[PDB]
Amino acid sequence: MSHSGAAIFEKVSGIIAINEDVSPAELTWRSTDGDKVHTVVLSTIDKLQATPASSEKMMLRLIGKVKPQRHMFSFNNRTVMDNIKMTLQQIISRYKDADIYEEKRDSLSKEKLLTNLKLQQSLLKGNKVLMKVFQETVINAGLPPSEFWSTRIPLLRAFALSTSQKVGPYNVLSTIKPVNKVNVNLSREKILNIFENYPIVKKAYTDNVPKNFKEPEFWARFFSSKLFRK
Amino acid sequence: KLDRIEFDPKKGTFKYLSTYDVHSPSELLKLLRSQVTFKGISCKDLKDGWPQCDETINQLEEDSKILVLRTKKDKTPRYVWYNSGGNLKCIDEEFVKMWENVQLPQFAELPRKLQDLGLKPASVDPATIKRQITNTHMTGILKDYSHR
Amino acid sequence: NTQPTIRKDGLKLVGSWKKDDEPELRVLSTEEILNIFKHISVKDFTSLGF
Amino acid sequence: DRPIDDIVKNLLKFVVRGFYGGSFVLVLDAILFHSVLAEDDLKQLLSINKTELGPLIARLRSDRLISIHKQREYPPNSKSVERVYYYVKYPHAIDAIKWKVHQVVQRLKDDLDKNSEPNGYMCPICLTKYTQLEAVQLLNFDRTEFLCSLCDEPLVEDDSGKKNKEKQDKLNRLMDQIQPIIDSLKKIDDSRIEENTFEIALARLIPPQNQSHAAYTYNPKKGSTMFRPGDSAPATLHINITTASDEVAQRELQERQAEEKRKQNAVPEWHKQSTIGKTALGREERENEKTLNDYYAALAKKQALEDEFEDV
Ligand SMILES: [Zn+2]
Repeated sequence: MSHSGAAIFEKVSGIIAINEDVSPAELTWRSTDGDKVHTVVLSTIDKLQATPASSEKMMLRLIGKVKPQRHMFSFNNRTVMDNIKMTLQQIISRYKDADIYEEKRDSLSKEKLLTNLKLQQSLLKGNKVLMKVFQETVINAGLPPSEFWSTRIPLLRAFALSTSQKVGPYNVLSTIKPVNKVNVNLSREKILNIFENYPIVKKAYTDNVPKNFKEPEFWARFFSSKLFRK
Repeated sequence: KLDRIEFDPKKGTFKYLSTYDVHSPSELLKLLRSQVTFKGISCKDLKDGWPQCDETINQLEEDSKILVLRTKKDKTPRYVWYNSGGNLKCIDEEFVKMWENVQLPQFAELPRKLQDLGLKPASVDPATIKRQITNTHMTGILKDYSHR
Repeated sequence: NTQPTIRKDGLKLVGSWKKDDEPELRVLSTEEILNIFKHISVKDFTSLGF
Repeated sequence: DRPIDDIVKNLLKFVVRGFYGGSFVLVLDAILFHSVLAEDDLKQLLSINKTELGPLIARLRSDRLISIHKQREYPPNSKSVERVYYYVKYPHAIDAIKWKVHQVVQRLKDDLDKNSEPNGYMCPICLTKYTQLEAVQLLNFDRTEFLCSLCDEPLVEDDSGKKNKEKQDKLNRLMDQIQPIIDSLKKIDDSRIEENTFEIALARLIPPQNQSHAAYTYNPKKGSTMFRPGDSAPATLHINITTASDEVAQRELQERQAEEKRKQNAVPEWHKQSTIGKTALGREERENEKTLNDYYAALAKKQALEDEFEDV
């Protein structure tokens, strides 16, 4: 498999295993007799160091971010080492992106419209000229709020319809193009559209976003997953 | 403080701590299956703390549940291992002797002989393995863009 | 396969292979010689006079 | 492990447990449980002696159930040594068992056919076997008894007359007992098995000891034209979620790029105008919102180690 194999640590031979189920992922090295055990959390790894394929040695070092922590593993077969290098690269790359992201960061009738105080407050806050009239005519003069909005029904309706309309359905996943390093540009509008067209994505989104990992990691896994292809 | 003695706070007694706390055949069978290396638990330490181990080991030997290495001086079980295969004895001696009599052909000729018999040869003859300047004022500025 | 330079040492045949520092050397087992000679085709060793 | 690999492993285990003694199972099972296993490590695992490991390895090598690999290992802090590693080559082991299984059955079949033939005759003195056809040319003139040539003594009928049923019984037991092997081979034939090599087998290694003196690594010599008998075998994804502020921010970046792109194509200044007359070339609302917010609060209430390395 690509998640386990033989390795030698500190001149001691043992089995190296890559644990990805537990978040954050950690690498556990277990000695043949089990006398000595070493475990390292992949979140602390800054860079991945691997010996060149042109050298007889087949070592592989995992350097930790800070006297930076250093873990050196010696393998026996290049294919086994290669089978583990690529898998380890995926975990670090996704977590590095997550770390980068973390560091970087009806109601259209006269009755209801005259009764929807939230909408009346919402439109008034944005509008400044209406504040001038409202402040003088309602606060100081004392005109009833209901009477003031009686003659401005079209104004209330126009503002409500702006935020009360939604675009039609469409093939959302087909628009996404991965465009080695490949970059994609998602948007909040795209996120909502994906959920509506594909309830399964929402099902896996609601149950894992706060629990396990941040949204950028979730969508990084989703696109790389076979589910996105399917 | 010693690792060979186990303390009992319930009564305040000191009891010997055997290397493998096994006293029943069922416990022994699972212990061997749990081994991560191929090393067999020595009967010397298994016998210690166990009033009868050869009787239990011999019982498992008959049932082919475990693998037992026997002494050469006098019959006594040495390091034992879990039996991951089938029955230890499943062939008659009359055929084992015939097995010894069979002499395999030459290595380079075995696939041909098997192919002549019509059986599929899961190998090939190794003989078939085909082992397969002007303007020198810019001494080092020029980078070799030979291909694209 | 690159053929070796064969020299007679005592009653054994020793073949040396030239690398692509010092050349590789090993003893040609009699079994190896017998195996190879049996592979020669009928036309091949007739050209050698046999 | 592929399902076919398990079948092959089961086939090898059955063969050794049945057609070999007890100690043989220990040696081969260790090689199957692990990958290529050094002799020194193999000795420690089984706690067997050299005079005991020899016969087991030797017999398991003649039948080709276990392969051998020799290489030069160079420990850094001690005198080197030529190491010996033992592994299993499934295509060769499967062929060896297949031929032997066929050979054993063939011998019984020939014996069954041979026994069906007429018994023959034997001479008690010189212990020479004579067939029925051969005996007819040596009988005495009296035509009463068969006389030997060397001894001139009456012949005695040979045995095996009553074995006609015994040989058939033996053959029946063989096929029934070897039945698991035949079924395993059928499944083995269906799939195709890749030949194993010291390097390939090393991929599945499970180290035997914490500190093994044997270095389980393969270091072929560079540019080695030597060929030995039978030693040769056949991205990152980054995503970015864009918010409303980012969208407008991104728009200005393209606008700046567009202006630069236009400039990259725009003609120079001197080409824009005809330069003849010029000299020739030569060397507060916040308070209003707050009171409104408070006022509505009332209205709502009212209304309610230094080595070479690279970067991967
Ligand atoms: Zn006679």
